[PDB]
Amino acid sequence: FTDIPISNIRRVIAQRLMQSKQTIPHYYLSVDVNMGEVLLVRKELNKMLEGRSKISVNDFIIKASALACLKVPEANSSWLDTVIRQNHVVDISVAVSTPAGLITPIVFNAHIKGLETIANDVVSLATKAREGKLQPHEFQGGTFTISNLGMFGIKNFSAIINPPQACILAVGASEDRLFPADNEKGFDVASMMSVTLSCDHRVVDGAVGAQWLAEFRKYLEKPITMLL
Amino acid sequence: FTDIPISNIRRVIAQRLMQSKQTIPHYYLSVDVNMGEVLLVRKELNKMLEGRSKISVNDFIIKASALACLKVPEANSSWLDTVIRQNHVVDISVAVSTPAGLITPIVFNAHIKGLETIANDVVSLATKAREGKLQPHEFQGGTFTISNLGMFGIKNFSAIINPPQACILAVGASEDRLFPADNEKGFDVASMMSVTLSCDHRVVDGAVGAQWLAEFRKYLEKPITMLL
Amino acid sequence: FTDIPISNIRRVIAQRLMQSKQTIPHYYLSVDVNMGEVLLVRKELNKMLEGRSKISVNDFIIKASALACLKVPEANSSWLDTVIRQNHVVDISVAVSTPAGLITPIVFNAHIKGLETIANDVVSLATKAREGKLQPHEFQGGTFTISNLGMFGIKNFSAIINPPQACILAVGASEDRLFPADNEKGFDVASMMSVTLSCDHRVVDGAVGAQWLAEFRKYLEKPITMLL
Amino acid sequence: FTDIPISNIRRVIAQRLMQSKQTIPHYYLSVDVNMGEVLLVRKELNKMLEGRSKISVNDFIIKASALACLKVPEANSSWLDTVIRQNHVVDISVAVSTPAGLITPIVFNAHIKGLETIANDVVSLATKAREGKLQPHEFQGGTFTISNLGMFGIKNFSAIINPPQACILAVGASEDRLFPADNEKGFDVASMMSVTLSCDHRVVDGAVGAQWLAEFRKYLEKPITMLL
Repeated sequence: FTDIPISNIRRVIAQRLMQSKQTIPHYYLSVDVNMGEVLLVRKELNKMLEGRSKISVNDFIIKASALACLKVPEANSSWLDTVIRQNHVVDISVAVSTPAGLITPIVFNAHIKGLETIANDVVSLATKAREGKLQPHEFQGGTFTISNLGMFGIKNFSAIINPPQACILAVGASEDRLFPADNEKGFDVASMMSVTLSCDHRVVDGAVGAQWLAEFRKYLEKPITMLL
Repeated sequence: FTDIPISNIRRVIAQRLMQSKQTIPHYYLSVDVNMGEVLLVRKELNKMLEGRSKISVNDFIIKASALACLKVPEANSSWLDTVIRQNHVVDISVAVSTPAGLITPIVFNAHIKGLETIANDVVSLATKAREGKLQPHEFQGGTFTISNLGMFGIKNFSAIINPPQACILAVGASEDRLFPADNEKGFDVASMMSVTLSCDHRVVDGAVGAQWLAEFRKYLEKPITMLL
Repeated sequence: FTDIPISNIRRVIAQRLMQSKQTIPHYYLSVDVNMGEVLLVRKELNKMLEGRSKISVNDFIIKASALACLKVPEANSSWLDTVIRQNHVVDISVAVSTPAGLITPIVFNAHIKGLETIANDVVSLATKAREGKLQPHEFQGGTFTISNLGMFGIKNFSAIINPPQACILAVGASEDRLFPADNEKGFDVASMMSVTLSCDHRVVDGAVGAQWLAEFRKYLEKPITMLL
Repeated sequence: FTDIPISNIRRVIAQRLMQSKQTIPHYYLSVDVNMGEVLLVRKELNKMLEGRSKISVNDFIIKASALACLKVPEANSSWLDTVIRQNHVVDISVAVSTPAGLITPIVFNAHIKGLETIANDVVSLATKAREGKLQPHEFQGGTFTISNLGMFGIKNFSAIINPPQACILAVGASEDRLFPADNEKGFDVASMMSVTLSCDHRVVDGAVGAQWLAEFRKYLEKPITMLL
């Protein structure tokens, strides 16, 4: 065997994860979201952009998460052992994997930023994270975390809540699945994505988490409804 | 009601599980593996064995897990609060259910043992576990654990990491599922098995766990690649 | 005529060949191996490798020889005039032709090394031999030797046992041959490769040599059996 | 490794092999024998025997070797450094593999013994050799040796001359091969068996060895000619 010394950064991350799993009673809720309309809308938006920017699926996911957080503010809360702080702004931390570990750059005001602005912010913060130039205020804080591992082929997974937040959305890969249809063949093909929200049961109960996931699924399945 | 006294063995097992769940920040990643090629290869190998031995699906799973651990040594590490011990050998603990409880006989050097050797070792250790003659060195230790409940009809499940290891692979049942295909019928039938890897987030982050699962899936979906 | 002085290296090689042919009672056994499945598996493995490495037929031959040596340890012995040293590990010397003569770089632990590892080791040692950078421990020793001359079109040949080993496998070229089959045409085409094992009759008798060749032929004719 | 002590019997056998390969200038000649008529005659003879005895292909081979030795007495000689002893009787040593090694029970007067008598003698001597009950005169001596390894699948092999004899016939496996014919299909299927005669070049030169092999091939290709 080989003993690799633990860095101070890794020790801090491990201590944060220990604190989260010891003080936050996690419980996980998983749903499936149909992504055909999102893919069509994304293709049309990318065609219209004419190479000025590129809209990714994670941008749609971040926007839908911010809007669902607005609709269900309980998922946008924090437990402080005396009061439940209900944040009125949605600062979406985005999990990014770098050679030094996992870091969470924050897209601030994702509930009011547009898809192009969100995409540009995500690209800029990802480049900063990969280059190791992130400032502490750019990754400390936030009210809701999104960790997307679909690019690695994960069907679904359950993540750890980043304190002091109340939820974290774990995003898996999009795969084509067969579904019943009232057609001659008897079936259709739909590109579905499995998302698992890990909730702090002190703040978000089962009904509230389910309502949040339903709102998120509705927003993704009808992208034009993000205009409302 | 009836009060059943707790044996000392059960107390030790419960204390170990408590220690794992309070000191290891578990997080779970699940994927689906196509098992048709493994079934075909296993049938051919069993036919050429002519009754000298019999290879089970768990032997293929153990071999694939050992090779994936070689490819991604982070899943073959341990957290010792000062250094991360990265084991260079793969000793696969295998969960076996006996009337006295759950025990974990260890197949040593599964990364270099062949399928016949793995199958014979598993059969011998399972018989020893069921008849209660396991020596402490034959079930204490290991670097990676595999718990298979597919024989009981479980679709998938999330296990508890056996300390001080960093991961545990939970294997469910293999079932036939319809999938889209470019044929006249529009679909095909493939036997998939869902596997859920529970990882210690202090050692294995999401990207590393996903990479491990991807290598494991590749090894199982093309068995000839285990020759590499 | 022209008198070319004999180098000391050539004198040493010639003296070793004298010692082998004078003290080792060679006897040779030849078989034919069908290589269609080996070629198919090699093509699939190379396509999976995506250019990271390239697997040659000699890698399959080395792996099969190592596994056959495991199954029949008599071919993995050495005569020491008082005891028969039966080596438990398989170090395969590989005959490499360089402008300075014939050299035998050793692939250690070929019985546990995979095909990709064996291929990489063979490529590295061949490059070192061609550049004249081999260290003495990298070509002195070994338990079993493989000399392949199929690249030069040799149908079959009988090699000289490298002392103090007990056997040497001489591999010829692979050619398409017609064989009877139960089809409409009455025949089929198979790529067959002829190998001649030269054995020390003190250690390996005819039945043992034939058993070794049968095991080697089975391993090559069904590559999936190399996983056992 | 493991050092296996050399038994005195093995030392004697090894010393005999040293003496043979050091004092006898071996040279090897190979031919192919069509065995369709031998198989047909053997089937008819076995059906006539009605279970009283069973005739093997090795019995035909022994009879043909004895008759060929009668026709060409040079292969039935011995070099004694002063005279060439030309034996007028044909005592065929037969190579038998036993757990203790290789032994050579002698069928005396095979040139006058019939196929049934030869088969019974071979069976009895093989049983005695396997049970370790052979007397020294039953395996010491002989004028010509036959070593058959076709049962192990060897295509062909070259054996070591047992001193002080002048030749040894190494018999390989019989396989179906396609050969041109003047029929509609353009080919036929024949079961051909390849034999390699190793000759002492002091006694038997190339032309004499070739004549012996031609006589042997004729005798086997037409069994009715064994009556002459």
